[PDB]
Amino acid sequence: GLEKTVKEKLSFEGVGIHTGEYSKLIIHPEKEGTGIRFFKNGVYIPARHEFVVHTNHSTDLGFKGQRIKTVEHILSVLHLLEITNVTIEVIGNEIPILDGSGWEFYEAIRKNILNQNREIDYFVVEEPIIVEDEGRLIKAEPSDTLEVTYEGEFKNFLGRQKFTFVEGNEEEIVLARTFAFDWEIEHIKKVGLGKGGSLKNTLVLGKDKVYNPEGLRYENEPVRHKVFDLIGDLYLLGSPVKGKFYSFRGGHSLNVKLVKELAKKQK
Amino acid sequence: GLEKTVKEKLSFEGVGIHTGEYSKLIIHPEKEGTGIRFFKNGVYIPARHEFVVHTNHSTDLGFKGQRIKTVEHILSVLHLLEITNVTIEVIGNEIPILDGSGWEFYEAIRKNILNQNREIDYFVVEEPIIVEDEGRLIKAEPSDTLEVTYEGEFKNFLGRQKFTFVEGNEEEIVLARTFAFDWEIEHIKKVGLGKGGSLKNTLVLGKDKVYNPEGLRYENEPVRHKVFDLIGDLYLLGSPVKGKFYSFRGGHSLNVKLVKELAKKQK
Ligand SMILES: O=c1ccn([C@@H]2O[C@H](COP(=O)(O)OP(=O)(O)O)[C@@H](O)[C@H]2O)c(=O)[nH]1
Ligand SMILES: O=c1ccn([C@@H]2O[C@H](COP(=O)(O)OP(=O)(O)O)[C@@H](O)[C@H]2O)c(=O)[nH]1
Ligand SMILES: CCCCCCCCCCCCCCCC(=O)O
Ligand SMILES: CCCCCCCCCCCCCCCC(=O)O
Ligand SMILES: [Zn+2]
Ligand SMILES: [Zn+2]
Ligand SMILES: [Zn+2]
Ligand SMILES: [Zn+2]
Ligand SMILES: [Zn+2]
Ligand SMILES: [Zn+2]
Ligand SMILES: [Zn+2]
Ligand SMILES: [Zn+2]
Ligand SMILES: [Zn+2]
Repeated sequence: GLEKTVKEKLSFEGVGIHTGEYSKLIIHPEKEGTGIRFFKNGVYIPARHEFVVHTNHSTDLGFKGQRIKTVEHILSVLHLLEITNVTIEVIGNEIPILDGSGWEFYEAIRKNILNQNREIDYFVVEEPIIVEDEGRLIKAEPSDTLEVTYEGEFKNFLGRQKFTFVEGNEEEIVLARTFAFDWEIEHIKKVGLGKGGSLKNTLVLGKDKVYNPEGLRYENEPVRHKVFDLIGDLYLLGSPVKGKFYSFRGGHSLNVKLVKELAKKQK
Repeated sequence: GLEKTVKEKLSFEGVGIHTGEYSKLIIHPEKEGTGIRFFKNGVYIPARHEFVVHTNHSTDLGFKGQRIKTVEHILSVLHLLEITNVTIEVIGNEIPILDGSGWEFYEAIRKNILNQNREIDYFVVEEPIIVEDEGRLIKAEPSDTLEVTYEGEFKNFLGRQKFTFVEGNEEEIVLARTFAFDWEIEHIKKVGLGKGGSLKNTLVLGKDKVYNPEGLRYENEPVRHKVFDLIGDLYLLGSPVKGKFYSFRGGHSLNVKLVKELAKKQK
């Protein structure tokens, strides 16, 4: 595919799920070879793994004293639409969470794609690889297309579910929202996070209940979201990815570990 | 024969003979039933006659405001190798002319053919047909194989030459370059074309001289090229062709006229 950027500036604003603070984004067009990067207080933070600074409950990037929290959803949408050249100006310390999914980003960006004059230089998984961490495990192997499968094992009604994304099924994961269990809310809050969470941007699940009045968008909405999160984390490789991934109970922390592993293998 | 596509992306770049502009192609694999089509600025332009928009000095395709010039050489090579399913991404407004023949295309694609699971549904000439135009004439009649004969009558040393291609002799026409007579250079340039022509991609012939220091690749290189051009134009029928063709002084304009004639006869 050809490198892409946006036709014109696109902006989004709202509260950040973790900081509880208001913030805004302005996605700026860029020319071939630029890549995806953020801009905050006069500092450019490339959307690459070398700049990750936190992976608990979100993926945060930082550089020269400037940090930006929760870049996973905007990067996932960008990865899925294959937007390769843009500068994401950030007014705040975190990306707006919006409704908790990538729907708003997806719809806006989708109808503003501008093809450019350069073939995408995809990051291609050359050989099989596995990363583990106390039960959690992610596996990557060669593939002509981006295929991501996530298998979750929850200690609640969700039980054991798995979902597979394949190129062309973008619309099946871009509406899946971020979720949290009532029993982990005190922790998240205690550790300085989740200050902006609500039933309006987060799916709260109990041992056998769903607090959101609207319920689940899909019976397996949670693993679809995990797939969504992983697509965004994979974009930290620097360019659109081509490979087959299988994540069992993975999180941002393991996703990033896998990313640095693939990167290390100068792939 | 079975439908074919390429094993992996193949790319070519260089100047376009007419625009003088730089451009690049990326031939992408496609699955059974796809067909041959171009991709430019988010628009798919099928390699079919309905999309022809210009036939003077090259065959150009267009759709939804997106145009691509000089598709004859890449389509001819594709037709000859029987590549039936690919998307030709185009970065520019014209296919790179390269050395003026189909050699580079032929060599690369040839060693990257991927047979697929479907029998080719060839376009078969069912009944005799003739198209004329002030001296020029093309005749088509049934045949189990693709046989193309071109007879040229030049007002220079070339005189009257004819060449016949038959399945299996692909390598005899894929090196024949595009040619031009010095007395027509001012015209071509005057009408906005030929901006990228040079002795490096075009064979320039005089009333009795050959400007290229390397000379002709064959004493009848020009009619071999015409045969080459006609093979490419015939592919605009939508699928590999089976028929016996005889062209006397034909050009892209008449080739296309014949194509639309055969197509009209819902053949
Ligand atoms: O197979 C799985 C995958 C995730 N989770 C839970 O999903 C919630 C989300 O947090 P996680 O540890 O996955 O980190 P994140 O993706 O937010 O970085 C946590 O409470 C996990 O224990 C689970 O129970 N089973
Ligand atoms: O039997 C022939 C066939 C072609 N030509 C010349 O070949 C050159 C190529 O131009 P053409 O009209 O064939 O255009 P094209 O095939 O590029 O559409 C022109 O100068 C023609 O007059 C010729 O002299 N005798
Ligand atoms: C489980 C993984 C992570 C992402 C963090 C989700 C945000 C946690 C915030 C808890 C939301 C609680 C909903 C009620 C808030 C309110 O009524 O103000
Ligand atoms: C008839 C169809 C074709 C288009 C061919 C492109 C024309 C450009 C030719 C190259 C120009 C070379 C200039 C030098 C002239 C000379 O040495 O006589
Ligand atoms: Zn491409
Ligand atoms: Zn924590
Ligand atoms: Zn979490
Ligand atoms: Zn997250
Ligand atoms: Zn998320
Ligand atoms: Zn003309
Ligand atoms: Zn011509
Ligand atoms: Zn031509
Ligand atoms: Zn030609």
